[PDB]
Amino acid sequence: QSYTNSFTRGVYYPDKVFRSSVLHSTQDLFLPFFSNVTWFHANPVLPFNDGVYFASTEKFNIIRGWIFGTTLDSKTQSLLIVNNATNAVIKVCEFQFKNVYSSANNCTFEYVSQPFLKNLSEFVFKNIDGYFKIYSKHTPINLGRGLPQGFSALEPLVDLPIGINITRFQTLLAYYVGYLQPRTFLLKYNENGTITDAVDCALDPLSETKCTLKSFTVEKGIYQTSN
Amino acid sequence: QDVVNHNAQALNTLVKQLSSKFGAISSVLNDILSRLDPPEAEVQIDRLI
Amino acid sequence: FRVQPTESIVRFPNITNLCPFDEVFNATRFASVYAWNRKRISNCVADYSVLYNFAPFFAFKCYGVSPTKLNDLCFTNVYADSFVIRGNEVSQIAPGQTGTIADYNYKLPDDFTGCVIAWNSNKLDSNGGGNYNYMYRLFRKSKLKPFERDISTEIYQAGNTPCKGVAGFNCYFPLQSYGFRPTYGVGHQPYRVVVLSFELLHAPATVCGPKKSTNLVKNKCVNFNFNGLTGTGVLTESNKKFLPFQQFGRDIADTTDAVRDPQTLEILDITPCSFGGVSVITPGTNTSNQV
Amino acid sequence: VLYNFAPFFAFKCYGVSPTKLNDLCFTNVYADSFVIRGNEVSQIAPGQ
Ligand SMILES: *[C@@H]1O[C@H](CO)[C@@H](O)[C@H](O)[C@H]1NC(C)=O
Ligand SMILES: *[C@@H]1O[C@H](CO)[C@@H](O)[C@H](O)[C@H]1NC(C)=O
Ligand SMILES: *[C@@H]1O[C@H](CO)[C@@H](O)[C@H](O)[C@H]1NC(C)=O
Ligand SMILES: *[C@@H]1O[C@H](CO)[C@@H](O)[C@H](O)[C@H]1NC(C)=O
Ligand SMILES: *[C@@H]1O[C@H](CO)[C@@H](O)[C@H](O)[C@H]1NC(C)=O
Ligand SMILES: *[C@@H]1O[C@H](CO)[C@@H](O)[C@H](O)[C@H]1NC(C)=O
Ligand SMILES: *[C@@H]1O[C@H](CO)[C@@H](O)[C@H](O)[C@H]1NC(C)=O
Ligand SMILES: *[C@@H]1O[C@H](CO)[C@@H](O)[C@H](O)[C@H]1NC(C)=O
Ligand SMILES: *[C@@H]1O[C@H](CO)[C@@H](O)[C@H](O)[C@H]1NC(C)=O
Repeated sequence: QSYTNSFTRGVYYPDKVFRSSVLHSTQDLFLPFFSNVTWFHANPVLPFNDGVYFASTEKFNIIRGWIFGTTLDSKTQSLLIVNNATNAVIKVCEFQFKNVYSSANNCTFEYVSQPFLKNLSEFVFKNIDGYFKIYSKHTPINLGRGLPQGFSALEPLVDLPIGINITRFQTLLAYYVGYLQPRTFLLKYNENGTITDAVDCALDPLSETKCTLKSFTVEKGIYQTSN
Repeated sequence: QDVVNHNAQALNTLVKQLSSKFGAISSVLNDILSRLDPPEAEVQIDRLI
Repeated sequence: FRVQPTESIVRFPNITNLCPFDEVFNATRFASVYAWNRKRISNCVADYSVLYNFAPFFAFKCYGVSPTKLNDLCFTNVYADSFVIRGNEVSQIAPGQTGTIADYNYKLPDDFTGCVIAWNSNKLDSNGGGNYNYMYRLFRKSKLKPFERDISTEIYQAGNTPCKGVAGFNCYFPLQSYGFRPTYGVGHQPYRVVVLSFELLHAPATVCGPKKSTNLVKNKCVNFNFNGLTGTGVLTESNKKFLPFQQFGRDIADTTDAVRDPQTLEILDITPCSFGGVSVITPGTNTSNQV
Repeated sequence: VLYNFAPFFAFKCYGVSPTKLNDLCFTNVYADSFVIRGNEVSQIAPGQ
C-alpha cells in the first residue's frame, strides 16, 4: 500500500455534447491533478466517497471484477461487475461472498456487454442520482513507476439506470485507486473534438489565472482572480 | 485591437445571455412552448423576457 | 424578414416496444403508502392514450408539463410510483405540501416535474387481506426527504423514557392500517394513486410518445424534431467527426449546430434560416413615390 | 413540549419554518385559542 502521483490522469468527457476547438469550463467530480493515489501490489474493502478512479496494468488479466455496496451482504443491494475472457456481466443481486458468491438472491437488474479489460486500463466509477456511470480508456504505456505523464481522456464506457446505495467497494483478483472531488476544470477540445488538455482551476495560482482568463496561455501582467 | 476585442466581447456576452434561465425552468423558448399550456407558459416566458 | 420553413420532419428511432404501463396500473394489489412501489420506465414508446382506457380518473394533475402535450415529448427515463391512499389525502400528494402522508410516507421534490393520477378503488380494495390492511407511517422523527422510503417498524418514542423495542406509554407504533369500508363516505374512500416522474434533457431520450418518423429533408429551411430536440433550420452533410457516444454538437455560444440522426446515425450540420433587416430607399415623397 | 400535547393534523406556519422555532428569539407572542369545525380550519389563514 504505497502512494503515487496521479499527474494529469483521470479526465473524462463530462457530457455527450460535441465541441471542436473550444476551451470549455465544467464543474463536476474530477480527480485533482498531481494527487496522491493509493498503490496496491497484491484487496481490502475501500470507501467509495463521491467517485472512484481505478487504474490497472496487469497482462495476466488477474483483475477480473468489482463489487460495490454498503453492507456487501444480502442485507442491502450490492452491485457486481465480473469480466471474463469473452464478456462482462453486471448484476445488482443480493450476494453473500466467501473467499465467487456463496449465495445470490433477489436479483433486480442484469446487463451483458463487451469485456471492459503494457496496456494500461483506466476506469472512473460514479454513482449520482440513481445512475452508475462508468468511463474507461486503454492506452499503451512503457515500464516505469506508473501513471505516465501523458494526457488521455476517458470516454463514457457505460451507464446503468440503477438507483442503488453505494458507500464501499472492492476489487477481485498492481492497481492504483484515487478519489474524486468537486472541481472546476478547463478542457480543450481540438479540431476533431478530442479533449487534448485540461487545467485544474484549484491546483495553483497559475491555473486559477488560466481559468479566469479562459485560456491556456497567460500574458505578462497582474490579474485579479477570486477573492 | 482593443476596440475590436471590446466589440467582439460585448457581442459574445450578449449571445451568451441567451443561455441564462433567469429563474425560468428552461432557457429555450421552444421547449417552454412544447411542454406547457399558455396559462403556465406565460410565467416562464415573462421571466425570460 | 425571415425565410419561412417549408416542411416539418420528426426523426425518432426504430423503438416500437410499448411502455409497461399496463402492469403498473392494472396490478392486482398496490403496495402501501409507506412502501410505495417504484418502477423504472425506459426504452419504450410511451403511449399515454391507453391510460384513458384504464380508469376515469378524477385527478390527472401535472407539474411542469401539460397533460395534452405528453404524446409529443421524449423523456430520458420515467419513475412510476404506485400506492393506495385515502381520497381526502390525495391533495397531499403535491410539491410543497405539509401533512402526515406528505412528510412521513411520500414526499415530492420542490422542482418535481411529472404527473399524478388517482382513481377510485372502492370496488377492488374494500375486501379483506391487505386491501383492508393498507398501512401508512404516522410518526417520524424528521420529515422524509423527497423520493425516500422508510419501511422500518421502529417504535416511536414520544416521551423521554426508552421503549426498549416494546410498545407502551409514549411508545407508539407508527405503522397504522386503514379502515377502508364500502360504507364510508367520500371523505374516507380508498383511491389508487400513481405518480409519474419524468427526466428530461441531459441523457439521450429513450422514452417518447407515439409520434411517427417522417423522411429526411436536406438543404431546405424546415422544422426538425430529433428525439425531442425541436428546432428550425437547414440540415446539410457535415464533416464533423462525432465520437460514438456523442449525439449533438454545440458552438462557442453553446447553440446546437450539429446533430446525429437517431436512425441513419449520420451527422447533420444545422444552419439557421436566413434573416435580416429590410431597408426602404426613397427620395422624398415630394419628389416621387418610387422606392 | 407542544409535540407532547397533541398529534396535530395542522402545524402551518407563515413567515417562519416550524423546525426553526427552537433557534429564534421573539419579542412577544400572542396565543389565541378557540374551538372550530374541522372543515373550517382552512379558513384560519391570511387572505381567506
Ligand atoms: C502524498 O503523501 C506523502 C506522504 O504520505 C506526502 O508527503 C505528500 O505531500 C502527499 N501528496 C499530496 C499531493 O498531498
Ligand atoms: C446508504 O447506506 C448508508 C450506510 O450503509 C446509510 O448511512 C445511508 O443513509 C444510505 N443511503 C441511502 C440513500 O439509502
Ligand atoms: C463469460 O461469462 C458469461 C456470463 O455467464 C458466459 O455466458 C460466457 O460463456 C463466459 N465465457 C466463457 C469463455 O466461459
Ligand atoms: C427477497 O425479496 C422478497 C420480496 O421483498 C422478500 O420477501 C425476501 O425476504 C427477500 N429475501 C431475503 C432473503 O430477505
Ligand atoms: C491496448 O488495449 C486496447 C483495448 O484492449 C487496444 O485497443 C489497444 O490496441 C492495445 N494497445 C496495444 C499497444 O496493444
Ligand atoms: C483530425 O482528424 C483528421 C482526419 O480524421 C486528421 O487528418 C487530422 O490530423 C486530425 N487532427 C488532429 C489534431 O489530430
Ligand atoms: C386488467 O386486466 C384484466 C386481464 O388482463 C382485464 O380483465 C381487466 O379488464 C383489466 N383492467 C383494466 C382496468 O385494464
Ligand atoms: C431502422 O429500420 C430501418 C428499416 O430498414 C433501417 O434501415 C435502419 O438501419 C434502422 N435503424 C436502427 C437504428 O435500427
Ligand atoms: C393535561 O393535564 C392533566 C393534569 O395536569 C393531565 O392528566 C393530562 O394528561 C394533560 N393533557 C395533555 C394533553 O397535556
